[PDB]
Amino acid sequence: HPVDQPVHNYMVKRIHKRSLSAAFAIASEALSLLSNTYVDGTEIDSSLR
Amino acid sequence: NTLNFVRFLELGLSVACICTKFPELAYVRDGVIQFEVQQPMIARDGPHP
Repeated sequence: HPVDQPVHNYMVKRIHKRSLSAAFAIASEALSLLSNTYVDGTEIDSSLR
Repeated sequence: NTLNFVRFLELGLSVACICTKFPELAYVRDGVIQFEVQQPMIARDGPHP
């Protein structure tokens, strides 16, 4: 009974958009110690770093 | 002109203080410092109260 005909569907999906953000406070003191450690040498206390 | 410049050591200044240096900083507000004794006393009395 020749009546059949396969069908193919074509759905497309959108991507949407999300994000996550947070704050991370640096104390003047922590970035303080930071500044010397980038140039760590005989100076700049190691226990401090 | 140059604002007047010959150095750290040419008359008489360093005993408002004594020292110890203090580089590593970043930890105190009203911490400690000590010693461990006290002030003269008792061999004039009666057989005192």
